[PDB]
Amino acid sequence: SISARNSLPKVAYATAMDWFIAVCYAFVFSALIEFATVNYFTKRGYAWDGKKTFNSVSKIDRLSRIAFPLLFGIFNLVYWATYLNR
Amino acid sequence: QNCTLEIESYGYTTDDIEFYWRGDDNAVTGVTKIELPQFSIVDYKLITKKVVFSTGSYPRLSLSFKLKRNIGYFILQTYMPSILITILSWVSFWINY
Ligand SMILES: CCCCCCCC(=O)OC[C@H](COP(=O)(O)O[C@@H]1[C@H](O)[C@H](O)[C@@H](OP(=O)(O)O)[C@H](OP(=O)(O)O)[C@H]1O)OC(=O)CCCCCCC
Ligand SMILES: *[C@@H]1O[C@H](CO)[C@@H](O[C@@H]2O[C@H](CO)[C@@H](O[C@@H]3O[C@H](CO)[C@@H](O)[C@H](O)[C@@H]3O)[C@H](O)[C@H]2NC(C)=O)[C@H](O)[C@H]1NC(C)=O
Repeated sequence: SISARNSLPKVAYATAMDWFIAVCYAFVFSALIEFATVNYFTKRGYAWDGKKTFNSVSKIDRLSRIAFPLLFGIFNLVYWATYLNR
Repeated sequence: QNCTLEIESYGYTTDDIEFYWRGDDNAVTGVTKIELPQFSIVDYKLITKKVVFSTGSYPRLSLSFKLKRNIGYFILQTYMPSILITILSWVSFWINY
C-alpha cells in the first residue's frame, strides 16, 4: 500500500487501486482476526500425534476455507467487470 | 500556508516611480479556477506598501495566497496504516500467555 502510492500526484480522492488495496487489507485482516478467534476458542496445548482427549478441527476454519476464497472471487468479478467496462 | 509574491522596483525610489494595483481587488484574476492536487487556495490578499532600504524608500506591491492542505491523501497513506498496525499490536492480548 505504501509502495503503490508512488509516482502519482498527491490527489485528495481515492483511486480504484486504493479501493482494491483496502479490500485486500480487509481480507488479510479478517483472516488474522479469524485466527485470533480460533486461538481464543482453542483448548489443549498438544496436537495430534497420529495414534487422551485431543483437539478438533475448528468450525471457523472449515467455514473460512470456503467463504474467504469465494468472497474474494466475488469481489474480483465485481471490481474487474465494473472498471474494465468504464 | 501563506505564500507571497513580492513585487518591487529596484532602481527607482518613491520619488521616481509609484506602484498601485489596477482595479483594486479586481486586479488579480483566475485564482479561483486554479486546481492544486494537495492544496486549496482559501483566500488571496493584495497589499500596497513601501519598504525602506539603506539607499532609499521603494514602492512594493505584495501578492499573497492562503494555501490549505488536503487531508485525505495523508489519511490514506500515513494515518490509517499506523492505526491498523496499532490495532494489530493488541491482537497479542488474546493469544495465551
Ligand atoms: C472473522 C469471523 C469471526 C467469527 C467468530 C465466530 C465465533 C464463534 O461463534 O465461535 C464458536 C464456535 C467455535 O467452534 P470451534 O470449532 O472453533 O471450537 C469448538 C467449540 O467451542 C466446541 O463447542 C468445543 O467442544 P465442547 O463443546 O467444548 O465439547 C470444541 O472443543 P474440543 O471438542 O475440540 O475439545 C472447540 O474446538 O464457532 C462456530 O460455531 C462457528 C462460527 C462461524 C462464524 C463464521 C466464520 C466465518
Ligand atoms: C499572508 O501574510 C501576509 C503578510 O504576513 C498578510 O498581509 C498582511 O495583511 C494585513 C491585513 O490586510 C495587513 O494589515 C493592514 O495593513 C494596512 C497598511 O496600511 C493597514 O491600513 C490595515 O489597517 C491593516 O492593518 C498587513 O500589512 C499585511 N502584511 C504586510 C507585511 O503588508 C496576509 O493577510 C496573509 N494572508 C493572506 C490570505 O494573504
